[PDB]
Amino acid sequence: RVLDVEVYSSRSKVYVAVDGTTVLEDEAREQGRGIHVIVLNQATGHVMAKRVFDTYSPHEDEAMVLFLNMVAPGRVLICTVKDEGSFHLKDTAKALLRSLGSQAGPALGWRDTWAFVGRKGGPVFGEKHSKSPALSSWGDPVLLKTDVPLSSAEEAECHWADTELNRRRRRFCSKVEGYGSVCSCKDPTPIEFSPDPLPDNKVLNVPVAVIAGNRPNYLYRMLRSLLSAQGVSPQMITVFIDGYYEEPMDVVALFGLRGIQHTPISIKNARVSQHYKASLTATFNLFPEAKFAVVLEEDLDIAVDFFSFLSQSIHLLEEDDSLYCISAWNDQGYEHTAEDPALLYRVETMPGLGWVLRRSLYKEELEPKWPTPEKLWDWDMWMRMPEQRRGRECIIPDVSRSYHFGIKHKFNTVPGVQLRNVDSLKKEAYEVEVHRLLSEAEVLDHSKNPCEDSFLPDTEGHTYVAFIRMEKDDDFTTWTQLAKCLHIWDLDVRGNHRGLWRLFRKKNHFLVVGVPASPYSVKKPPSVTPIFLEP
Repeated sequence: RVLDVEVYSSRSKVYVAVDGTTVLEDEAREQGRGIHVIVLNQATGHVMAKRVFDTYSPHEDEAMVLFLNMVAPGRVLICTVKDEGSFHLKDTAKALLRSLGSQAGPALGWRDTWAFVGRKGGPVFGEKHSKSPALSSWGDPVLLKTDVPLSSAEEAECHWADTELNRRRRRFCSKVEGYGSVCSCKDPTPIEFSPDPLPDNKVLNVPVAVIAGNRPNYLYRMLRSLLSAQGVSPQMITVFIDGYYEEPMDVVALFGLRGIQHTPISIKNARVSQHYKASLTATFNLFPEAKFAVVLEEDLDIAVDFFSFLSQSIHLLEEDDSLYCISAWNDQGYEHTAEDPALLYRVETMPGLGWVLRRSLYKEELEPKWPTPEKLWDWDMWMRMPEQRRGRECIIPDVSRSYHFGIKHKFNTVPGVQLRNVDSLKKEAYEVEVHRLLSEAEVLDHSKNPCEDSFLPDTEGHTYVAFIRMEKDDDFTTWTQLAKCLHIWDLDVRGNHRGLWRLFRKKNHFLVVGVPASPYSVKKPPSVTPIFLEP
């Protein structure tokens, strides 16, 4: 029939009511400033999104404009100001509100109150406004009460061909708003992907555990890239959500994936750690014959050859018990220090960020001693500790096959890279390969300054070696400072194998050895005195 809509704009309180149900109320004293936005379905009046943009603060207006362009035309838009929404409201945002039929939106001023109910693409249903009389005053509070007539059930839905991909789309698009082209009537965005297959895929029956919280926009972005990776089996993917939030799971449903909701046992990083334990146990129970599990976080972009990389390297894990894991992530692999998308390293850490867990390691070693919910310990910090890692290493690529967007790291886009010399990553073979690399490496002059380009001969394709001061296995004094000035990862030590770091500078491979601590101190000529840097 007709919706009776109330929208209240005020210095200290904002609310919206639909047919007597208050679907928004905010009186918080330090939160909720700015332009609140509620989007209704124009045939039922259910809310499909709630937002608030603090346009008193810089750049929040751009986020508002963006969200609004992602709302399908036809939906009821509801705007109400709390306290102040004009100071950083730029002209682009004012222009869009004008385009939606608002007259007082585009002229909004300091501490004005403003309430608006309009359908995207006209007409407007109602508007109220109060101008502040003084810089130290607010506009009078303002209550807009208006009827919005409901659309037919048919005029509110896109009419797509009844492919039942499009049923999944419609189930999503009639509930959730703000996702843009995935719900556009003409030219909808694919929610199904045809990634090139992966011949002889040794990762085919390995479950993918997607670790998710309450950031459905992140999940949406990650899932698309995962499902675009050559070699994905969608039915092997399980999205584990820590909590019963609907919108993350509607996103799971949109792609037709399996999702598990989990009651959080809190708090802080203890809550995250217990979610990981719950998810890894569930993964191995859902797949009782699985020998490994891929662990992915919702804030990663998955490289197109992610499963190609895993498939070529997985046999290292089953064949070499001194390996802890395979990770897609190279902590030191920035765009200027990574180059070869086919090169692999061994590192004495556990990088996470797209990694492979051996079942036996989890069921036999890690699960029985997993930190109890009382410990505020990071799960990954805990697995890197000595009694968990027990000396083992992880396989990483020089060019990462994941990208962390969770808010300049090198991210591989080349399809189907054949990895070079995989079997020389086994424990003994890698040592031979390290020796063979240093016997061929051109020692640099160490009277130069390592932090500046002139330290390496302007060339490409060469492999160079430097030696730095490392008195004990604990002693990363020079390395840490070197890392800073090479503008690489610097905060904790990553990238070391028995006192060797491997990198690239100016497209030359660049070995670093800490002497005398490293067993590779042997390959240093006596003429050379190791470099030393200090804060």
